[PDB]
Amino acid sequence: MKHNNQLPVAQLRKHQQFRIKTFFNQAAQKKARLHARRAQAAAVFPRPTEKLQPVVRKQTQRYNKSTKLGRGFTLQELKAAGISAAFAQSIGIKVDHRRKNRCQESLELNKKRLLAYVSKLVLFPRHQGKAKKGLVNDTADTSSAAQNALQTSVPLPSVSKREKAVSNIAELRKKKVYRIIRQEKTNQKWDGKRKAKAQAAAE
Amino acid sequence: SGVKISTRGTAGMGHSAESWGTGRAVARIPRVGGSGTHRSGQAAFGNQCRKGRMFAPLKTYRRVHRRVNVNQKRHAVAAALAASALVPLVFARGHRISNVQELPYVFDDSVESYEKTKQAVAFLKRVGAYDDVLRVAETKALRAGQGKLRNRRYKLRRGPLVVYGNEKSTLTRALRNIPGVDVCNVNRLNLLQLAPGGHVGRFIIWTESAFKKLNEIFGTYSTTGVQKSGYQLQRPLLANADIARIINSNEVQSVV
Amino acid sequence: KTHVEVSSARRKQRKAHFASPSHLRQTLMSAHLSKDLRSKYNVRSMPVRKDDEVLIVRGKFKGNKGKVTQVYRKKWAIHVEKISKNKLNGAPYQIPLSASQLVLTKLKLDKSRQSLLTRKAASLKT
RNA sequence: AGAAAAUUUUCAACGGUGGAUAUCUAGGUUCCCGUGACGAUGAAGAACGCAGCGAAAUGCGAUACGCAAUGCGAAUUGCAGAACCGCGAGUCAUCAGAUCUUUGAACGCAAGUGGUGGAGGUGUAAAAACCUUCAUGUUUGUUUCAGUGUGGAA
RNA sequence: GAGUAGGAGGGCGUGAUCGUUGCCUAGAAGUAUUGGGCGUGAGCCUAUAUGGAGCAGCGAUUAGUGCAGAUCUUGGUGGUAGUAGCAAAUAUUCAAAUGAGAACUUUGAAGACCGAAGUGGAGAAGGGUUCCAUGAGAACAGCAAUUGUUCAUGGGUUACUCGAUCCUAAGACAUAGGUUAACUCCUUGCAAUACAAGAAGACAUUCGUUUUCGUUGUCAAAAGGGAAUGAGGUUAAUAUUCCUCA
RNA sequence: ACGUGCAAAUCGUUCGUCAAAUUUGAGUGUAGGGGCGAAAGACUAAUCGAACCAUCUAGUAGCUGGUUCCCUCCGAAGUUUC
RNA sequence: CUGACCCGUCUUGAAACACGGACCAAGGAGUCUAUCAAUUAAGCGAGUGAUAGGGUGGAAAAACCCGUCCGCGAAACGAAAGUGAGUACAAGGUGCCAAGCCGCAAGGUAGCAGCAUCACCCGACCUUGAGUCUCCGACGAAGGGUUCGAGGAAGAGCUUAAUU
RNA sequence: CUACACCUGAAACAAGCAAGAUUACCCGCUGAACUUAAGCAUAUCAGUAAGCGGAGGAAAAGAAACUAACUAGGAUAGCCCCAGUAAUGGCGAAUGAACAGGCUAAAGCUCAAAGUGAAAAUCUGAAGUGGUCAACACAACAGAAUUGUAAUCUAAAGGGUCAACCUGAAACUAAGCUCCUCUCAUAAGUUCCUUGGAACAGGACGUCAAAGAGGGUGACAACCCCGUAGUCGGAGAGGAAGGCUGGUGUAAGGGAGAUUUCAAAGAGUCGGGUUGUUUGGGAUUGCAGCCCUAAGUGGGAGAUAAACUUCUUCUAAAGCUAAAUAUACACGGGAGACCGAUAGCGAACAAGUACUGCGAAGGAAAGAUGAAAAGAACUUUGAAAAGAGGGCUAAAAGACUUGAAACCGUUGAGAAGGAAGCUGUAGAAGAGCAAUAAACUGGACGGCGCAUAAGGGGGAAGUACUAAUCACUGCAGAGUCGAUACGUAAA
Ligand SMILES: [Mg+2]
Ligand SMILES: [Mg+2]
Ligand SMILES: [Mg+2]
Ligand SMILES: [Mg+2]
Ligand SMILES: [Mg+2]
Ligand SMILES: [Mg+2]
Ligand SMILES: [Mg+2]
Ligand SMILES: [Mg+2]
Ligand SMILES: [Mg+2]
Ligand SMILES: [Mg+2]
Ligand SMILES: [Mg+2]
Ligand SMILES: [Mg+2]
Ligand SMILES: [Mg+2]
Ligand SMILES: [Mg+2]
Ligand SMILES: [Mg+2]
Ligand SMILES: [Mg+2]
Ligand SMILES: [Mg+2]
Ligand SMILES: [Mg+2]
Ligand SMILES: [Mg+2]
Ligand SMILES: [Mg+2]
Ligand SMILES: [Mg+2]
Ligand SMILES: [Mg+2]
Ligand SMILES: [Mg+2]
Ligand SMILES: [Mg+2]
Ligand SMILES: [Mg+2]
Ligand SMILES: [Mg+2]
Ligand SMILES: [Mg+2]
Ligand SMILES: [Mg+2]
Ligand SMILES: [Mg+2]
Ligand SMILES: [Mg+2]
Ligand SMILES: [Mg+2]
Ligand SMILES: [Mg+2]
Ligand SMILES: [Mg+2]
Ligand SMILES: [Mg+2]
Ligand SMILES: [Mg+2]
Ligand SMILES: [Mg+2]
Ligand SMILES: [Mg+2]
Ligand SMILES: [Mg+2]
Ligand SMILES: [Mg+2]
Ligand SMILES: [Mg+2]
Ligand SMILES: [Mg+2]
Ligand SMILES: [Mg+2]
Ligand SMILES: [Mg+2]
Ligand SMILES: [Mg+2]
Ligand SMILES: [Mg+2]
Ligand SMILES: [Mg+2]
Ligand SMILES: [Mg+2]
Ligand SMILES: [Mg+2]
Ligand SMILES: [Mg+2]
Ligand SMILES: [Mg+2]
Ligand SMILES: [Mg+2]
Ligand SMILES: [Mg+2]
Ligand SMILES: [Mg+2]
Ligand SMILES: [Mg+2]
Ligand SMILES: [Mg+2]
Ligand SMILES: [Mg+2]
Repeated sequence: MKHNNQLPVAQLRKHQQFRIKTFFNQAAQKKARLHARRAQAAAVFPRPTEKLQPVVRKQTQRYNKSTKLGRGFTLQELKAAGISAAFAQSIGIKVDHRRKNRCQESLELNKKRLLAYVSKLVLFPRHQGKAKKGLVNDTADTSSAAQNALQTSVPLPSVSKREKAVSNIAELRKKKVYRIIRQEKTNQKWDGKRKAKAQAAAE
Repeated sequence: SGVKISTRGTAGMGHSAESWGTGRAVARIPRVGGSGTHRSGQAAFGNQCRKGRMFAPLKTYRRVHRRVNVNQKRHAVAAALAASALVPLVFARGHRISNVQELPYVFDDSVESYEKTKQAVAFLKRVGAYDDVLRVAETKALRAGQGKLRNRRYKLRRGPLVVYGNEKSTLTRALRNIPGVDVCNVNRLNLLQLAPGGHVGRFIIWTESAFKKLNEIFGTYSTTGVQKSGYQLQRPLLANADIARIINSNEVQSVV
Repeated sequence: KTHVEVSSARRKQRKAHFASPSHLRQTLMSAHLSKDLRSKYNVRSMPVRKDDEVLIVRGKFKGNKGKVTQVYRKKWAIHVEKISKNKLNGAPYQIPLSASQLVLTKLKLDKSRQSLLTRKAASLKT
């Protein structure tokens, strides 16, 4: 232990010889995954690769501003779509029963998604018989033979261009932002003692 | 690669072996206790000893592979191509370009559909390429020493590299068995084929599709590249690389 | 080469060769057919048999022609009549030969042979 | 100039000791991929055997370096004798049917012992000798039973 | 123009990899040199001899990359040195024979020893073919050898009465029951820390039937207990065993 | 005496005891912080004031020893503080 | 003829009556992984760079393209609650001092980078406050510090290789 | 009291199950010291070695008594991040996760518990009958079972009442595909010279190449032989612990939505105390003993102990579950800037062998004649080994490739009065196919053989210039592609 350099942080203190991980399989592994995926396509041929995924906001204050692919559709949403979980599943839709909708907009996105899905759908019944729910589409669709990816057919755009208005500037200029944030933080701070005062002056 | 590690230990460590201790007029090294075998009392595991473990037994997890910044991979491939275009350089590499005409050497897609080998040969012969190919053929070496037992039997110098633009072209099957020929699809190119041995400049034969896509792929000092999606080629340090011109002009000498 | 399952290792192959079980050996030691026979059966090479007539193509004994006395697969040897050398005590001894240095002038003919030949010609011309 | 030899000693050539160097490799080593697939239907291991001439290693088990089936289609070979040209050679391969001594989780009991019980078979005038069979736990049942366990008609 | 500890700059030499230029059955690598030269030096080039299949330069890449030492590892060799030494256990000698050869083998003739507490005749433990016969190059039998406990080839170990096998001992182990994470461990002849555990008979002769009496295992002794054999003869090698007789 | 033995405890003389707490074979009971001991820290397979075998184990070493090619250049410290 | 103790080692001191070395061949000792830093070459620059993974591809584990996040930089000071580089038209002064321009010269002009110093700024700790409102807790015109900070004040980083 | 029934236990018998093996990876336990703190107790090494019990092809884990408090997310597992962060620690040494976010992978299901009570609707065996006969379908008779089998149900519901709209065991009947195993077949010089014992070498003429990977053939062979490539090709045989998809279609079976006096869910368990132990988990990280021992809008959780008010999230105390993940083990495949017989596994070889130890356990050395044995015929001297002749062979290369050093013998040239070697300087002798040397360049002229010179015209190609043309720079019309915090609610 000699010079000005930063205090070391021990690494190999235990017996690591038993505990090392090697990455050469990676090479072949990637490849394997490829073929797997491909062999899925072939065995699934008429149907799409990835099953239908709703969308939500991310779980953290910092992530809220972004968009994320959900695991499943909210029963509430399937209702507004008019699909039973079971059916949606026979369709290739992904359902999640513990998720709940606390916003109108979160219903909207997924409705739009579901509908979009259905509209673009082709359904093969036992040969030459037709059916009703989510319905069933004409025998000629058998010839249509669509191999498609879900991002192409059922996507989600957003562009950041924020529209400008002057009248509002005239408006917004009359308040004071700092003062605001301050008095607010303040209110949250002293709320408890204040309510307690109300209760105490009331009794 | 690495040296045997097993239940017993790193190789050479496979004895229960002691240090006799100072009293015996023998060295302190570990020996093998036991009876009845000539190996008995023989020095035990350590660098010094016949039949012992190495200085630094060599491991699997030695990190061999390195990763290059994309921009520098590209800049490299570029400067390589740049090189491939000047006669002095490819001649300097030892390629035989004498009967070759105009570099870059570009041809029609008539080539891309070649199937049999004979016509790829006839091709090289016409174009005057074949001289270079001849050379790969006339210097063919048995590898010096160990390499042979290691499954590399022959050292062959590199011949002409062709760059085709059509994904489905047969030029591949065509050139295959010709020693020294090298086939590449324009969209993905290797500094490794471009500058074998890190040695800049090489004989290339190009297609039309090849040659044309070159620009879309890379781009130019006006525009970015498409395929490289934002790659800008190197900004020259000196517009003119003749210091001749610059030392020898009016402005220079008036003042000098 | 096109196939990952094809061993390019000196070791593995040499091994295959010398570790060759008898039946495979017969294949491994085989001779080239005469212009005539080549043309007849549309087959380049054939595994040697003990009743065949052959011509030594290369060696101090090149140019000599005769019947195959012994296919000794273990010793890797083919023996040909009158290809022996004489010893000072007056004792004769055979001189062994590598098939791939031989040429088949006349085959021993019989059903199995004909079938083999037939298969070879078959993939060949077709 | 004890200006010869012997001894001691330098250098070279040849010879002798010795097995370095060079060049090889049916070996090792590491990496990636594929299958996990032993056993009371007796495993893994152990003992003793099995070739015309055989110790070992490998194979095999009284059908004993091997039977059968299948594919290759003429050898094995160190010696000797046969067999095979297709009724098919072979120290060939494949392997899906057989053989599988004494043992070993190891099993009637016992064991530094080929010792010794019961039942059945055999053998005999009767024996001897030979042969087959019997371990423990557990889930069902089957059959025969016990209980001052609970009930209980004639 | 000094220099240990130490540091810096250049260079020499060795594998292997990507390049580039080439050399080799018209003889590569390696090896020997009181042949000729090149570097201040790492080192180099050539010549001759040997050798009999691979080599080499240049630019980079990489390193199990340079040894006089560590009582360093493994292997091989010296001087000491034809030296120390081959001296306990009283002893040998003569002739013949055999053999290339005899102080060391075989017969005979002499002289001595162990002196029935043996250098004798047989066993147990331990050894495992060392036993018998014929033959014999090397090695071994610290001199020697024609000889052998050595080498090669063949052949030898017969039982109602000998012993093992049976019995019990000091002891020990199952079963049953209990303990343990589990493995393991605890009890058991005065038999149990267990216990619905057995044996016999007869008819039947299977079962079954039937009857009687009943708590329940095994191993440990080649000197202990312990049903009955002797003499004579025979083989190159076995015999209280084979043969004969009793 | 031998002490590079005949011998990792022997040999010559001499000596203790010699019908008992005598000598001795086999079988059987005791195993490592444990045995076993008329007690010497004795004995426990040439190992004992804690056997032997393998493993953790290349145990740690402020200490001893070694630390492998050339040239050229610069060139020390044995004092301060804790 | 002149000069010439035995090497290696530890030591103030070795030819030492200090230790290792009878001889020879082959073997034989600062590596490998990670970590931070300084320097050198590379790329890009208020950005930089992926990893995982996707997608293609040579016979082949290469290569070639994609890779919404992430790292590290881009803001700091506080234990923390918290605040944030305070006159929108700022980004300074001074002493040393380089280019360019003047001048034969003497010197004159200018003032980049760095060093020293003074000033301003954000935050910690102190101190002070008209007035304002969602008035009991916040806001803020004016005015300050003997102090504290791995900070502002026209961003210098990020990835790669090598050495110590 | 008997017969008999039922509960409980017992024996023999029939049919099936467990007992050991395996080591790399996996599960449940048990559990240290060396070492680091420069001492040393806590700590560290470390839940690590050793030990024990269980598996599998993977294991385990898994459908929330999870996160998070945000415009939330949503099984488990691996990768990347978060991170060397929060935390733990003689706050010393040193320990040290997770949420959010980017990916790989994707999957969800079965029980207990009011409800057959218009009727045990259930499960197991089964002489047997059909069969693809070991695997399937029925089955007389028997057991199990109301101290309860099967249908509904599992909170995402559900019962009850409607109901659009759906489904199909049985039987009958057509055509097919997937995967595995063992076999069989495929280009083109053996032309010519020279050196070789051998041509696979160096030359001359030829060929094939979706085959110039790699091997073997007396030598560094694409073309002599095996192979390689066309070949996820063609042909033949046998397979599925008895692979997979049709068409009619029976008894029967579902249910979006709608409504409704309905709506029921795991106990010595959860929770608490205490004591150990464990985790970063720190006055409630996990677990285990002992002592308490519940509830039913109850009960968990919301990273500080305890009340009290409000909000958030999930339903524990029963079960199943592919994939992405781990594999120093076994049998296979392929490969490598590995090693190359003191290296590489200890073992290239009758290597876990010979050998040693009472035993547990220890454990080596040892690879290359030649293309072919052609392995040395025969003569001679020897008792024999062997020598001398003679011979094989390209060569003895002869128990064997090369054949270094140390050491030893012979032959040669030298040298020495109680050691040797060595820097500097000369000399002598000895050994020699000799590495240095009076040569080289030119003028004029001569003798020889070959070519055609300078100078002059000429002026392809070259360079330089320069209008007309034309790359590039600049400007830039029309088409097609793209971008755009310009613009629109989007267009
Ligand atoms: Mg895997
Ligand atoms: Mg000593
Ligand atoms: Mg060619
Ligand atoms: Mg010599
Ligand atoms: Mg047959
Ligand atoms: Mg039983
Ligand atoms: Mg009763
Ligand atoms: Mg190496
Ligand atoms: Mg020659
Ligand atoms: Mg050189
Ligand atoms: Mg020669
Ligand atoms: Mg180099
Ligand atoms: Mg060396
Ligand atoms: Mg040495
Ligand atoms: Mg000696
Ligand atoms: Mg003596
Ligand atoms: Mg005697
Ligand atoms: Mg005696
Ligand atoms: Mg006797
Ligand atoms: Mg007793
Ligand atoms: Mg007892
Ligand atoms: Mg008796
Ligand atoms: Mg008798
Ligand atoms: Mg005495
Ligand atoms: Mg000290
Ligand atoms: Mg002197
Ligand atoms: Mg000396
Ligand atoms: Mg002195
Ligand atoms: Mg010392
Ligand atoms: Mg990558
Ligand atoms: Mg930051
Ligand atoms: Mg300033
Ligand atoms: Mg009962
Ligand atoms: Mg088991
Ligand atoms: Mg350690
Ligand atoms: Mg210490
Ligand atoms: Mg810990
Ligand atoms: Mg298994
Ligand atoms: Mg990290
Ligand atoms: Mg995530
Ligand atoms: Mg039946
Ligand atoms: Mg019943
Ligand atoms: Mg061919
Ligand atoms: Mg000739
Ligand atoms: Mg040729
Ligand atoms: Mg070849
Ligand atoms: Mg093929
Ligand atoms: Mg514990
Ligand atoms: Mg609590
Ligand atoms: Mg659960
Ligand atoms: Mg001779
Ligand atoms: Mg020779
Ligand atoms: Mg000499
Ligand atoms: Mg003399
Ligand atoms: Mg002298
Ligand atoms: Mg003299």
